[PDB]
Amino acid sequence: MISLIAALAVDRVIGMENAMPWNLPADLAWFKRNTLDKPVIMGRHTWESIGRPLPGRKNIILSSQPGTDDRVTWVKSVDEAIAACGDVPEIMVIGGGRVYEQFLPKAQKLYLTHIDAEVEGDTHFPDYEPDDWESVFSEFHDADAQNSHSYCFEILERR
Ligand SMILES: Nc1nc(=O)c2nc(CNc3ccc(C(=O)N[C@@H](CCC(=O)O)C(=O)O)cc3)cnc2[nH]1
Ligand SMILES: [Ca+2]
Ligand SMILES: [Cl-]
Ligand SMILES: [Cl-]
Ligand SMILES: [Cl-]
Repeated sequence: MISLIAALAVDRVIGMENAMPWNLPADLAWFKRNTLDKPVIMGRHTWESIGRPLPGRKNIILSSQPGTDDRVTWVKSVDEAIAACGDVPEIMVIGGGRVYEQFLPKAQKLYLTHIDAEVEGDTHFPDYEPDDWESVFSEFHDADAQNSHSYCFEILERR
């Protein structure tokens, strides 16, 4: 099964010209909880944003240009990315925009963090149809001493 995991500001904003203007360690802990010991597929801009390989996960970079880091796996097609995951119960697609757009039709599950932030977006999560998805988990949190915005965790399963 292929799953997508993303953090969405209002209007499904996922990326901006520069780093996103929030500080959400609790969302990064949720990201880690749901990706640990699973292969993760990402695009090159997300790879640069993270800075280093994500620990405890097989890091696969989908890109048309050859790779510039030996600590991860570089693939050039969606099918090569999936084959590089081997035989695993769940593949995690972690963005960004174009990578979400390519993997959404194959995905059966979405892990979404909805962030109460009004920002002008550079890239957006795909306009999925909520009629077509079933929320099986939702958990709301206010901003606090460590987290700058209110956020809601959601898991959605393809109806
Ligand atoms: N829910 C969600 N939130 C995100 O911030 C997110 N970010 C990306 C792309 N960007 C990033 C940026 C940083 C890290 C990261 O550093 N994660 C660490 C935990 C952070 C920490 O320990 O300080 C990890 O080990 O997973 C992951 C993805 C893709 N899907 C997401 N999904
Ligand atoms: Ca429900
Ligand atoms: Cl968590
Ligand atoms: Cl990307
Ligand atoms: Cl629902």
